[PDB]
Amino acid sequence: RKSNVGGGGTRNHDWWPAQLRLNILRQHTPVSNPLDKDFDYAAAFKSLDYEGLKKDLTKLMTDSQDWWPADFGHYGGLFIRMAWHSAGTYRVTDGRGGGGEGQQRFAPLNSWPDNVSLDKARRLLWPIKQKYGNKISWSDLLLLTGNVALESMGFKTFGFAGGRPDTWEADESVYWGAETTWLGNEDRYSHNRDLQSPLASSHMGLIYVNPEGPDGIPDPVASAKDIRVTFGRMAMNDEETVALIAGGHSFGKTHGAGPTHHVGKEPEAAPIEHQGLGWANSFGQGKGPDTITSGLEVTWTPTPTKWGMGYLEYLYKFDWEPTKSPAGANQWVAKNAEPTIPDAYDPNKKKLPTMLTTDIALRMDPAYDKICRDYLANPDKFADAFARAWFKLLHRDMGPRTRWIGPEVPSEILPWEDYIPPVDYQIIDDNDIAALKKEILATGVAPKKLIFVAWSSASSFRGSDKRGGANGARIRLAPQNEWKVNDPSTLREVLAALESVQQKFNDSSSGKKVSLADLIVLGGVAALEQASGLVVPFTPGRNDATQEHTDVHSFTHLEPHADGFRSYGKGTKRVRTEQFLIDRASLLTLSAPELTALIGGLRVLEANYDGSSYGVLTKTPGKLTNDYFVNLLDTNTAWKAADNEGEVFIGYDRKTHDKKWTATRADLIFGAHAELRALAEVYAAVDGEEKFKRDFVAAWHKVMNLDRFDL
Amino acid sequence: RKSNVGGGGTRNHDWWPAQLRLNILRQHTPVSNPLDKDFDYAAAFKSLDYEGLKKDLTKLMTDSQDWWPADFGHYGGLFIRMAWHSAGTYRVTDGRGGGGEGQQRFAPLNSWPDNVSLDKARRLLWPIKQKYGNKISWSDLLLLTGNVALESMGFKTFGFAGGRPDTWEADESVYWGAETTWLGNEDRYSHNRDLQSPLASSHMGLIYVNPEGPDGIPDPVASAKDIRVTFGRMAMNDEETVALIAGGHSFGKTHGAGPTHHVGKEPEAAPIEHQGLGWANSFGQGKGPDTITSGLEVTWTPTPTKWGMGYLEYLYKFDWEPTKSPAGANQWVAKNAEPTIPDAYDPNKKKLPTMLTTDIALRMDPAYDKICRDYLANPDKFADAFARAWFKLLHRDMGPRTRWIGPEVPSEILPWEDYIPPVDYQIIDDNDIAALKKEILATGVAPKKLIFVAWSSASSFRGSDKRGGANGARIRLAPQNEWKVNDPSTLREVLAALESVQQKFNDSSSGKKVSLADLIVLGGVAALEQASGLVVPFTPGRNDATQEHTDVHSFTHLEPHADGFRSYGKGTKRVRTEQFLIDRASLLTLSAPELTALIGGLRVLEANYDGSSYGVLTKTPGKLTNDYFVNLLDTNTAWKAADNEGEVFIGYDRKTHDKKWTATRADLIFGAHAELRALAEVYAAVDGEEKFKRDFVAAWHKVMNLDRFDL
Ligand code: HEM
Ligand code: HEM
Ligand SMILES: [K+]
Ligand SMILES: [K+]
Repeated sequence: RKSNVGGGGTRNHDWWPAQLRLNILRQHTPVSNPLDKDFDYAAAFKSLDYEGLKKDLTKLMTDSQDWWPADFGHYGGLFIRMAWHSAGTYRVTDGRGGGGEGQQRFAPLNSWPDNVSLDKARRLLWPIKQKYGNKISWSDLLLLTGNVALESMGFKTFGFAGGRPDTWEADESVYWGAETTWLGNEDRYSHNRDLQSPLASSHMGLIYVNPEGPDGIPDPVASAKDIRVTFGRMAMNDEETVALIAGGHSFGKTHGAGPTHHVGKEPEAAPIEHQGLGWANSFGQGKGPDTITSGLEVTWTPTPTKWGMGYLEYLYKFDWEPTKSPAGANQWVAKNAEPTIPDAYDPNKKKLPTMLTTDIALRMDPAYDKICRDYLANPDKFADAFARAWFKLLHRDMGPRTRWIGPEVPSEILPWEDYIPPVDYQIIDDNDIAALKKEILATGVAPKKLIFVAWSSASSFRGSDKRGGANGARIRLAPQNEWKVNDPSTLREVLAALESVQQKFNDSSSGKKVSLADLIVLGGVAALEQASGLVVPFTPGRNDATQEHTDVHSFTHLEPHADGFRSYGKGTKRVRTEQFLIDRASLLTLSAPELTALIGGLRVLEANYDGSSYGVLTKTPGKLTNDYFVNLLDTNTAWKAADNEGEVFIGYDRKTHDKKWTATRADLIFGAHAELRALAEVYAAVDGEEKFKRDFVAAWHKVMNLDRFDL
Repeated sequence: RKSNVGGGGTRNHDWWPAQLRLNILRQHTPVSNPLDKDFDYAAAFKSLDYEGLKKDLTKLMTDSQDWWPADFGHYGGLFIRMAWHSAGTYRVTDGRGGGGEGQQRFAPLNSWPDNVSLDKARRLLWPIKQKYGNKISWSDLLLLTGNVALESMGFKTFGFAGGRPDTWEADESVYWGAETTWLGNEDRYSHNRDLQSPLASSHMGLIYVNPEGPDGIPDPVASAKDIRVTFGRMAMNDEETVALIAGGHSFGKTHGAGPTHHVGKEPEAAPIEHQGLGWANSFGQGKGPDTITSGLEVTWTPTPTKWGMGYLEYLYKFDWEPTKSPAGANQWVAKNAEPTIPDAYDPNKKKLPTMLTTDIALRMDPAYDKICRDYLANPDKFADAFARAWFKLLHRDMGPRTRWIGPEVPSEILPWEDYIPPVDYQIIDDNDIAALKKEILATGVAPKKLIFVAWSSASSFRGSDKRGGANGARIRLAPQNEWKVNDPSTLREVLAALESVQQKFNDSSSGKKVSLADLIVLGGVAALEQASGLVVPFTPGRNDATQEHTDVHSFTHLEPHADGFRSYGKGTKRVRTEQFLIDRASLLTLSAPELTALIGGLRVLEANYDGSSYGVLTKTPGKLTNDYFVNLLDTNTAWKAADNEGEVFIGYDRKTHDKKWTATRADLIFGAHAELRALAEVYAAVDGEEKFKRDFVAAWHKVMNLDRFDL
């Protein structure tokens, strides 16, 4: 804070709100990481006493600690929430969020309004995290603990893959909304509403929807529409939405034993003496039977520490009546019923059953209604589907099966995976590679295309959920075959040339074969050698995918609205074209220097979709040089907008005024922004030529392999 | 800006203004840097065509560019102003700011109200920067252009020294005040006020002082107070101060041909088309004879492009009257004077002698007054005074000679460089080291003392300007011997033991000799093994300093307010205790993992001044274990404050409730902060025992070698 010390004062974000920042290209550096330089987590995890650990959590499940006591002597209810919440922030839209980086430890997710009391949950595990050392990450353990909680209450699980490495910095690249007030929502919206992309929540500080109902209004069919969209954003359908909410609230209790005004400050504003614990409660004890968490006082089942079919049965057993909690919140009561649900602390005492508007949405919603009914008709199809949705939930952002590790990895290939079969033939060596480059260039396809269709294939990767890339060559499959930015016409010509080159090399020839995936990328490397005069690295082993394993609705999210690398699209009201470009480079895990080299080169090589003259700042296109940067930074050139929208520009001579260049904001920001201009200059110098060229080939080859977890 | 995408939305600094951030320990990493991993700038600068570059810069002086024309056919004064403004941010208070990391080209120094048109001056140097590749960096290129400018105009410089590497990110560890409005000053201050440490300027966005006068009030003796303190904070005394103002303002002019409403938006909020050129001016031609920078229309001497005495002669030839510039700013005109100075563009027009309020402050002040006369009565002294104080200005934030590269490095030693004479003797070999480690422990000085003192030597470093550290053993010289944080009673006992040991060895030996500085650092390593059972590295070659070469006045600024490492001091109203610890950590160039490992180890070895047991969380102290972390993260403990101010705390048995430990905010931040808690956890695992020890020994040596530029 503006404290007269290092770290204090007004900063650039204060003076220049609108200005572009390259922060997100500087995250998760080794400098912030404690572990040994050569430490590898996957190798460490594989050596974990995994069984030993599972037994210790089940021991913990009943090991009620006195500073945060166990409702019904069981922490399972507490630990299924923690993990629902770890994973439940994932959103398909941009693929950010999820449990995969253990960010719940950190702000803001540690101090969210929906994350009350999970700091204590998280703390109850420290004695185990301390026992198992580096072989278990917080990322993993927080989800595994959720799985052990179910198993220990008589619910069978579908499986569990580990291998999520821990992070050490709060992840600054996630857009949670612009509100600036918790629980707020007056912007993420503009019934009949449209939650803006990429958001998958109705309020700031909340996981999916509101339990009290929209804006806190107990209208369950209005709350149903919230749940269909938000869970839709998180990749979930209606069947899976019903299995999750039922199976979830089949265990547990809520904590609103009092007026919330009695709760204190969240972990990040809490006093230092509380050691990462916030929400200090003054209502009576503050913990145990007096706990105050969300303000609603509900318990859904007769057996909160044991699996059964209580939640659905009870929902279709009474008529429900809206009431209010002991803290003043919109909840539902049962029009009639001897206390069947038991108290958390009095064994003797029992109470009438009750519910949550959201839960009540499942009955009042036309569709859910039914699903809710097929599950009662089949208390099995529902045991299965919950485990299946539960595994999907926790591993939706991990990526390809290649990244999954552990004794309990499942063998059933699931539909949402984007599965690629592992190569079951002999891979191409050096002589076959050399022989294929020649054959690809010999077809007579213009090198510019090969290069364009190489990048389009590779550029799909978004390293956040790890989906997309050259592997599997889905570029030939829907929806990518008809994406406007892929140039379907040229996409198909190149692909047709590669199809023949393949049948030629696989045909009757014995032993080895080559995927269209390896050829698509190798065509690029073939073309790029010819154009750079340098050796370009190439790793084979990609395989081809089938449409079956290509969820056309899943992949439609990856299509970009704007793409600076390919000179596609324009900005919006709230986002400038340069803002997308960094958002894309962050997604491709590219550094700022990496980004700079890539644009300078892709341009000179004309990788512009449709094929326009934008930023092709060379008089010898198709030949890799640093002409782009020399020309960009030229002080004898000037730039005028050629459109009032301010998306296209025109470079002209300052003295003679003759026109020279067209360009897009994707091009001029490298002159305009100070820090990016500092990288342009290195490549634009007279010594910069050959260095840029190597860097381009490094950065090119990096992009080409982003999805190679099989290595 | 909070726009629906990666990069946007509300952040943790919005939700929690007061919350501690560790950004300043994740800076200047190598992921942001475009140069090869094997590039060494000092090596590249050594091979630069330095003379050839110099010729090209003289050629640049009189090579007017029609898009930003040269006043009087010479860009010299513009360039001097450039160089004075880059260097001009430096403050002794902490060492931050200055020319040393080329930080003018980045926000916010690039968009400061005091740096208008320095974007054009910078930009004018890009063809040259482009021609010398990376062999000449920006940091150095800006400063060297100042020297050549002077040399081109008949002035003999003292010397020049390169070796400054370039930065690639905006430096965010600098506090330039708390104001949120450009030129604001209400906060800094709180005719007889006090400018808060560590600022060295009167207004936010200005280099030192207001040219118009204190709050735009043309009051010469009030302006002189402002100048004294601001230049004293930037290390210059009155004799130097007067030489700098009188040297600079002996060349060129100022610019304010029209009202300042005619200038548009600074670069970081300028339009993209302008390409990081800001301050677009609608007045007339908007450049050349219609230039507007400050808004003052003054031209100091009759020869703006040739060194000579004009500045002081004219100041002392006429008597002055206040008037206003075409922009409406307070300047001064002479009474009864004939048009002597010349116009920058018309060679047949002349105007009246003009001056500035700050410049009038030099004749009015009775201290500055005399010095000006002294310089008027002695012209070759004034030259001397200026070339020295000019050299000082450009090389104050650079460090010790060892750092200073190039053909124009002076052979004469200056009174403020903090010179340590080179080692002219044979350094100790491993046999001597072993032998000497034994003779140090044989004195019977407690290891605690050897570890306290050894660290107190190293701890004094600062990367801001690279001053302090264990070389020279200035912990024995004033002021560091009388520093309360250094516990002077024990510092004496240690130093007396090492002096007799040094004597011994010393003379006893033949050909070889050992320095007191090395025996201090070597005391700690010999003590740290005994405590750890490991090998602690040691790099000899340090030498000792004499009081002569220790600038005490400058050294006072290095005394801490709070030392989190040694358990000293309390916060401030504006600054918490931990915030100092992070400021000091950054200044020591430590990563957050290095920081965490260092507290743990220092506490357990009882390295607390005076000897307080605050944070010594071990039942077996003097021994290196990870007991600090195990006992700080233990879930069965809780803390409460036990001081009249909440600095100290008491750890107690959450169950039995009896007292265990005493602690301080320096220690309780590793349990409070989410990010720092994550690092302490690594070292608190059962398999982090021997890992911690290593990392402590790696980082303890890292800190003991921060100032060893002789490598
Ligand atoms: C829109 C959907 C949902 C909403 C709005 C929601 C909201 C809530 C709220 C407010 C609580 C009370 C927790 C407290 O304050 O102490 C609760 C409890 C719980 N929810 Fe959900 N929930 C949803 C779906 C689910 C799902 C899908 C699962 C699991 C897959 C789940 C698992 C739990 C568990 C285990 C508890 C018990 C908390 C405890 O005992 O500490 N919920 N839920
Ligand atoms: C309190 C101290 C000083 C203040 C407040 C100050 C302020 C100013 C101002 C307002 C201008 C006019 C710039 C414009 O409007 O374009 C100016 C010009 C100039 N100052 Fe200073 N100055 C100070 C000291 C110095 C020093 C120490 C140097 C060099 C050692 C220097 C070098 C220059 C030069 C070269 C120019 C002319 C720039 C040109 O011709 O374009 N000044 N100064
Ligand atoms: K992720
Ligand atoms: K510096």
